Amino acid sequence: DRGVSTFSPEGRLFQVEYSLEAIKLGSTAIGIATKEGVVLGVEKRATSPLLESDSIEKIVEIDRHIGCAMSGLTADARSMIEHARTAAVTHNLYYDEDINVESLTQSVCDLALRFGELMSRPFGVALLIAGHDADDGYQLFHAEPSGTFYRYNAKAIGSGSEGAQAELLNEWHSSLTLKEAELLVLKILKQVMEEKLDENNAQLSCITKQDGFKIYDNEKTAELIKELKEKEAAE
Amino acid sequence: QFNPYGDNGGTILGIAGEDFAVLAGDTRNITDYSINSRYEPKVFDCGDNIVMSANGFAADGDALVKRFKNSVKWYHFDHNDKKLSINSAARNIQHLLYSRRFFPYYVYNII
Amino acid sequence: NNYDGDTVTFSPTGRLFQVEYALEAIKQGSVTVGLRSNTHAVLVALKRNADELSSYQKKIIKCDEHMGLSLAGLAPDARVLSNYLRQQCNYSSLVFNRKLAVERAGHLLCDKAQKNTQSYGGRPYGVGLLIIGYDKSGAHLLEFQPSGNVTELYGTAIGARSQGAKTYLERTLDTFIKIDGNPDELIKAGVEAISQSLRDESLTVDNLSIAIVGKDTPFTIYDGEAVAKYI
Amino acid sequence: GYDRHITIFSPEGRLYQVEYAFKATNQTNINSLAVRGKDCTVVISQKKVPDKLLDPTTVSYIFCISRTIGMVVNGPIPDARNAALRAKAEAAEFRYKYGYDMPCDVLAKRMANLSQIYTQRAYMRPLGVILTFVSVDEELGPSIYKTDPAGYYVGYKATATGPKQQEITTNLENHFKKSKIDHINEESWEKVVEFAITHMIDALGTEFSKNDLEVGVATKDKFFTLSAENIEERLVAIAEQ
Amino acid sequence: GYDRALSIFSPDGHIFQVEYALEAVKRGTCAVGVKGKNCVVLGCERRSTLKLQDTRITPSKVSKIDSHVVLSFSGLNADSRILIEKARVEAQSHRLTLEDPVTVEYLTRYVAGVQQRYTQSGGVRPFGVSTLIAGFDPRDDEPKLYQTEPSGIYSSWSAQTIGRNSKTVREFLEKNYDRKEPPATVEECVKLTVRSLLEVVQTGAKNIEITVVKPDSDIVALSSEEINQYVTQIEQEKQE
Amino acid sequence: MDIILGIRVQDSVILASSKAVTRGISVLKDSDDKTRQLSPHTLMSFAGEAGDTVQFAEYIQANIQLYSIREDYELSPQAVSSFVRQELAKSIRSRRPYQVNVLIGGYDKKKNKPELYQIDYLGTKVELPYGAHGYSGFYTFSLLDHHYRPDMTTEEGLDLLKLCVQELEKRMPMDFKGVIVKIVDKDGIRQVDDF
Amino acid sequence: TGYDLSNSVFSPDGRNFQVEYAVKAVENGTTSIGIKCNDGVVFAVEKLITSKLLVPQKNVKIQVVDRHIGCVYSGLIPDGRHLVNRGREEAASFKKLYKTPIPIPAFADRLGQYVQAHTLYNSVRPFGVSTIFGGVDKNGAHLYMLEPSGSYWGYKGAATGKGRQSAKAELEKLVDHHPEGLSAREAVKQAAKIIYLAHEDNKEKDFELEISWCSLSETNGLHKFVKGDLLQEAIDFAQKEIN
Amino acid sequence: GSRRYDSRTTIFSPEGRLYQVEYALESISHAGTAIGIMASDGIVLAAERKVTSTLLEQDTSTEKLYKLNDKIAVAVAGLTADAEILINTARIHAQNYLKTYNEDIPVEILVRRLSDIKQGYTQHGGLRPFGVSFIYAGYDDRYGYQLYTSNPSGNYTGWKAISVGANTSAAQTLLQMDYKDDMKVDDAIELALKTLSKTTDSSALTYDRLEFATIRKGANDGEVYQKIFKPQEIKDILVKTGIT
Amino acid sequence: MTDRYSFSLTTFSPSGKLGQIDYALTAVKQGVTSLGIKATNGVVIATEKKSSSPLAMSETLSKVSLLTPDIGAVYSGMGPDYRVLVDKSRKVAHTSYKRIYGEYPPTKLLVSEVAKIMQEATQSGGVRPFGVSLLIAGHDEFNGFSLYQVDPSGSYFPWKATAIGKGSVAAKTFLEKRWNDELELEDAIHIALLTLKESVEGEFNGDTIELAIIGDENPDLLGYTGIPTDKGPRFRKLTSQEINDRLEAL
Ligand SMILES: [Cl-]
Ligand SMILES: [Mg+2]
Ligand SMILES: [Mg+2]
Repeated sequence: DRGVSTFSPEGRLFQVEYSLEAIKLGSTAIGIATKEGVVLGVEKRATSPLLESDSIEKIVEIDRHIGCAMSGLTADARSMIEHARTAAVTHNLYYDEDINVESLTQSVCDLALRFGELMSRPFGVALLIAGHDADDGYQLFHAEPSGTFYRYNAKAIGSGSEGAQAELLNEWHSSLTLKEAELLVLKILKQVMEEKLDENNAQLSCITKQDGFKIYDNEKTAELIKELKEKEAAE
Repeated sequence: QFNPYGDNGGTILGIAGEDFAVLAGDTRNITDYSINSRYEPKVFDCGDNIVMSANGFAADGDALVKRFKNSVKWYHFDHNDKKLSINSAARNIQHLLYSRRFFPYYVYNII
Repeated sequence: NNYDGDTVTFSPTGRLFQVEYALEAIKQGSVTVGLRSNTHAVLVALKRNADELSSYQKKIIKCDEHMGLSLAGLAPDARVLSNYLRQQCNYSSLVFNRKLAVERAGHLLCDKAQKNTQSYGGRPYGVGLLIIGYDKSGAHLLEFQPSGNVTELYGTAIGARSQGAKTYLERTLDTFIKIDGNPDELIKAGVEAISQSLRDESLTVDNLSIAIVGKDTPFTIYDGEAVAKYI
Repeated sequence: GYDRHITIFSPEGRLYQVEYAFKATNQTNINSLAVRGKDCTVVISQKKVPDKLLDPTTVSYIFCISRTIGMVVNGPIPDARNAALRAKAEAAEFRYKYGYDMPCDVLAKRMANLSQIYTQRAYMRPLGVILTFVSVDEELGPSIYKTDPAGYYVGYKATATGPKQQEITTNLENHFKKSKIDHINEESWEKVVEFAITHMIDALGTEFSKNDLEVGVATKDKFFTLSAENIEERLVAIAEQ
Repeated sequence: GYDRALSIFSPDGHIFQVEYALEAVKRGTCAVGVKGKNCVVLGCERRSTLKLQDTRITPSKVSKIDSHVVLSFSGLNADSRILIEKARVEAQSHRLTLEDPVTVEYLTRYVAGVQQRYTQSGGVRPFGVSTLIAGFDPRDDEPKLYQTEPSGIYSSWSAQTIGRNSKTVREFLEKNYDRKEPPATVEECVKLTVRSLLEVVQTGAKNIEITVVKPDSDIVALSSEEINQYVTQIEQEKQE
Repeated sequence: MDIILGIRVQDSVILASSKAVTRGISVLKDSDDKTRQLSPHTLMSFAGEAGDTVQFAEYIQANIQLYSIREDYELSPQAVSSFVRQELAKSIRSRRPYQVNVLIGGYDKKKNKPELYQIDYLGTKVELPYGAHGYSGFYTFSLLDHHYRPDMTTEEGLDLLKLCVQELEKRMPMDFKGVIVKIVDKDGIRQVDDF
Repeated sequence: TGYDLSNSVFSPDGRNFQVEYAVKAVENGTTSIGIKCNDGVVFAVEKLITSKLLVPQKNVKIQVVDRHIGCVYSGLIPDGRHLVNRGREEAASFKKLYKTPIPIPAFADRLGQYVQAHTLYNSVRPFGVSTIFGGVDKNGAHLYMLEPSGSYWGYKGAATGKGRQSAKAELEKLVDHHPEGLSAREAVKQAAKIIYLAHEDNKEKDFELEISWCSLSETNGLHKFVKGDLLQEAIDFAQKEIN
Repeated sequence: GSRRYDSRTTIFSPEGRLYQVEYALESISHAGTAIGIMASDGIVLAAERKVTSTLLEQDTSTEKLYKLNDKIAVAVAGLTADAEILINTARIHAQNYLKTYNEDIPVEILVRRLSDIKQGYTQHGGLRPFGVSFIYAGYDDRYGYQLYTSNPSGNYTGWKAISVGANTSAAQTLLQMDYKDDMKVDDAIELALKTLSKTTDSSALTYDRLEFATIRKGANDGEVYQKIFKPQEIKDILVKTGIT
Repeated sequence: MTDRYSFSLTTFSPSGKLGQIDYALTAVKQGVTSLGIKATNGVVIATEKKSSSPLAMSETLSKVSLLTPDIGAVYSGMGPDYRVLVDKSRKVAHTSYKRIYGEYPPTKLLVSEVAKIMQEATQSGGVRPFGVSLLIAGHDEFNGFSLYQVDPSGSYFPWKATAIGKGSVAAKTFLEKRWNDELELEDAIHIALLTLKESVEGEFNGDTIELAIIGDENPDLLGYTGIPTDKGPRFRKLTSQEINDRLEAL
């Protein structure tokens, strides 16, 4: 057939480029970073009404100061999360401190290109890693299966990504509040989702310095959805 | 039978002030009743405003300091030139020492 | 064509296509410039962003107090190779109490890259590196290609549109080599060199990345408002 | 058609890679000959130094495997030297383990078994060489044993290898049909070498100078190669009768 | 060792080996899981192409992983034994190191992790198996029902079916199963499970297997006659 | 640990095990249960070096429980005892052997018979009507030799066991803090809460 | 067909096309030569100046093995370096066990067997270099040349790379006009000339001359680079002959 | 490299089938028919040797029926050489179990172990599967008399009566027709031979073209006896049942 | 390096055929004829010494080989494959039997071990099957005399008499007419020589034929006296003269 670590004539790794196509088929995940915190939101996308939607865990805690959202082949993310959690706690063991968000992200990305003929293929999932540390403050990173990670003020990944990213281009500014960011994620999720957005098929979360990483209740999100509808009807 | 340990003597002293700290040590190095050196430095500047001294068996003391200095270097590389706090250095040194729990660095360490 | 499926296969004209394809990844990468005098050595790198919300990918990596490099191509491969250099620089210090010669650092990179071009299963590195450093024989600049070829130069550039900066340095050769004991003027010549590779975009405060090493100057990287002086 | 690339059976029950290794054997365009005397075994081989820049003393396809065993190779030099080094190591190991000098036929069998493995295991290619081992064995006397890329080996009264092997083979066949004995009835090895050269000249139809030939001689307790001047003395004696 | 990467991405971003493993599940006999208010029922199809079978000794479709958790499946039978064995070992290993039995969610997460590992490991192919894992957590009266699949994804279900003609029985369950009021009793839960299988099965004789799991390690398998009574009652109501 | 006794009567097996655990010169616990249920009708008591005892017992327990789930079937006491013996005989030639002596009391549901197996840390197995490990037998076997019948009831077995414990309490220098008694019969395993 | 797609596959000819393709990479490389003299050997190489930005006399191509052996090669430079690294390991282990420095014929076979090993399997690629090497040992001076196939012979003079034909012709003249032999200092001068004459095949870009030598009289049997006045003297001699 | 020549024996088809398992089953369909019939008082194993010769030494020959221990036997359909590899493994597993628990191995446990080995060759290792289908005939004190079959997929099932090898479709129909639950060994012997006689590709069914075995409690009191029939004994039972 | 061929080179085709085994059997068909006949008091195995050149000494090439004192072997197909199988067969007779039980293995069990080795070459990674069919004749105390055929697949069958290779179809027909259960060893040798003459083109004498027997114990070939229970090997290779003597009464 052909090697797994083969370069194309354009200078790209075939398998890495193909894994990016799998991520485009994944459910939408959005992250927005502000000075009051970072907000993470996801589309759950249940395949059937009998599927208990609260068991869909696409937003995940790595440490008290670091959270993570995923899009693509979500099963691949479990070992990445396990490594991230281990790295975060191990650093706390060795250095009696919280680990930097960038350093955690770099540790996760080191796994990415450990494939060949190590694992047999790249990961088929992208991660939005959000967190806070004392040195660089509130941060949002996009971790790809290429081993590359970019920092973002705001980022969308998944099937409705380019449409959402264009929207995040216009809406984001450096003075956004946490409440404004919450509504903004809900607004853009509602725009790109196939089904109608509600508290059961969409999930919110945030990371603040005080309270740390928190996944939002369905009752709490439901109120933010109702607050969104009213403010859009206001003009 | 070969004895991998030795005793190079010496004595060290650390005192913490309100906004300062001192780490002192004598410069004499010995074996048995002989003097090896009258001036052999024992207290070292390890970077990031941290000073260190490993007293007892000089060979193990030099190795530990050398490894910790190295640990500071790699802490900068891996964590974006972040300053290694004294509490973080202390915890790191605990793990350096326990790596040889069953063939110990024969030294009493102060930072 | 039929001879580009893996790195273990020569073509009928004696070419290694997988290595050539890895070389192609460097050309797609953002431009970076290297140049030196007798006292100092300078790296200048144009950083690239994904979009307006994203950060600008870092191009320069420190290897030791007296040595570092800039990258163009697959960034993860640069991380692997720079990590190797950090270890080799460090082995030289711990064992021999000796700072690693820049020339010997190049020889080690060459040999590491070569093993990936002759064995089945693996792949060539998809990144080019510009190594600068100051050792016992003064200032140095190296160009690394993932074919394994390492070259010591007065000045050079790699990445997209790098030919413009390389021509400029080829004209300026006699001038910038003489810039001794003046770090700011040497950087100016590097910033003016990388400017010959720009189209549409210009050098902004979070776009530009500069590094320097010299006689009484440890390897230090300048980003953000620290390079506004040179814009 | 990947049954022609690796050593697996074709539908006809053939191993094409083995057959193609046999063809590589004649790539050097050199002919060799081996015969047995009463007390000795002689091997001769054509020597061709086409380039004037070559050091002719280093151009050789005859190898001293052990003190008693000599080996001539028909095939490319890289594979020849590969086989030579292995045979030397095997001969030395044998002596260490079993306390006596490795016999010529036992070494041949061992090298033949190694060759067989390359015809059965896919990752190893056959060596494109034919190995002719010679000695004066302490039990069997003068001995010639030949190995090929198929892993086949057998003892010989006399033998020939190369592009023009058939012409040499028939020439030797006809002589032994007359004499009705399994060897050259001659006391000294010098005259056995003269016989070998004479019958190669007759078979090939070419004259030889001292630099055109290469000669190896096996006697009891030692194998040695002849110098150019030793061969010249041999050529002079042939011309004078 | 054999290191060949069998599960790899294709240009369109698909892992065909994982997707072909789902086709093996589609071929497998139908399995269904329905959770009531105080129980969970696991139904399984038995294809009647095989008669002269010895039903005493033939491997049953529903397997106990521990005293409080069960596992049924659809797909390759031989593959399912390997997952069941690993699951059973992990169950005892958890009891041994943590002194509590596994939660149903944990056991599912482990089995799904094994399936995932076989999609990005060299020299191996994915499991051609999807599982339904059901039970009750220690000292808990809330029913648990999970599903796994070759890719390694898992999720919790109020009711679910897998295997051949699972599209049809899922259609039935979606319109018949009410979340606000689930099958209150064991009878109602079993009846709904048998009804759902009767959409697909053919004959209601020895083709339907039912296994009821109640809280506090109370697991029983219904017999032929007990199931036959459900089959009789359903069709007699249908004649109207 | 110290004392473990066993007696097989007409229709059951009775295991008695001391309650004391000592670290240094101090008795840390006086209510310790030196036993593990391997299966519904099989009980194993144990005594030996600190730590090794529980580890080994729990390791055996996990293996038998795994077998039970896999086959949906309870192994006979004989089969379990043979598995345990092999694990100990395997252990004695290991780098660091497990220093554990056990009694296995079980009721065979197939044969409708109680069975008592004594196995020491070397892997020395013997089926017995009554058994003990360590020094316990030195004091108790004379009483058991005299009073034991095979047709004894469970109540008579308990009375003979009380006499054995009383003798131990009189002539042993060590205070073992009484015993926990458990009965294994056709209905399963139960503990005698007053002894 | 398909016989040329995999290494270690015999074609119906009895050829290993992958090795023959490795030769094409050698033929594409810069010219390098070797000259055997009275009591030693001289090595020389053509270094193409791709740009003015190349630092003169810094990118050294000729490599030393042990202290008495010199190695130069044409083709894929990294492959050559890999071969020399192995050569250095072979020479070290020989000296470790046997005390004496490795003889040149012994050393030649060590490289030969290693290069030949890379024609035995499809999991490795053949070497993309021809290597000219040699030095002085207890039996005197030796010059060798080693091809991608693992084939090597002893030489009076040797040449490889893009300008090998031109070089070979010049070497053949020296052999004919000096049967009694050539001195070490003469060989250095001649080596310079031959590289300059062979540069007509790479005449687009200008070049840099690099020479080394081992001689019993001139260097005490140790490998040394030709530097300063002796190098300039050879360049002047070479430039005079082309004009 | 080596990848070029890899057949990839352990992959799915687009339809979700294992290529090599399916092709191995195709191989087995050309093998001599083997039949197993379970009765209340014993089990019968019958099997047809493939186109033999007059010069074949039959009395010392064994290609179909093998003994795993005193309680369990197997009938083979497929590559004999492959089957012997598995048979020797099964014999060892039975002895390992006996050494560990001091009890004879339950039939199903032995069957599962062999079936798990077959499964492994379909999921990992990159090797071809075993081209073998077994009929297991055995007895233990839990389930009594048992018949199982396993195939190259590693899947196994229990049976009252079953056939493997050639003409199983025709053979299974005939068994399904005449089999009854209250059947006895002597009747099952007759059914097995009659089924082979009708499904055989040969012109006539003779003693020299058959291997035969029974597992009976027809051993003196509560115990089980394995009887591998001798050539003369097969000739007698053929006359008794009225086939020759 | 490393052997990276860890996968099977023999695989099932859609029709259920194992190609490499079939192709190995084709190689056996091209090979020189060899045969075996079992008598009441012995076994005989025979083949033609097809010499590749008249200069070659065909005595040095042994097609009929001793495996144990009471077991011998002959082949048809690829000679080198046979040679290594004999080496392995001799060794496995010691390692897996004689070093355990202190006696040589019975014929059927040694055959079983050889068969196993050939089966593994049919399934293991990165190897082709052996291109030979073996005929193994032997004797042991409890089984008496026996003759076995072993094929590239690893399958083995016991025979009263058989032939393999070039003219096996014709030779097996010839043996069916002549064989009976009352043959003495000398009668079997006579039949072996008659059968073998039909497949041979050129010279037919003791120097072009290789023939060995498994018969009576040979105390003269033991090499020592003093132990009553050791009576010598039953395997004996017939000399060139011994063959020619029986060709006059042919
Ligand atoms: Cl051998
Ligand atoms: Mg091969
Ligand atoms: Mg005991």
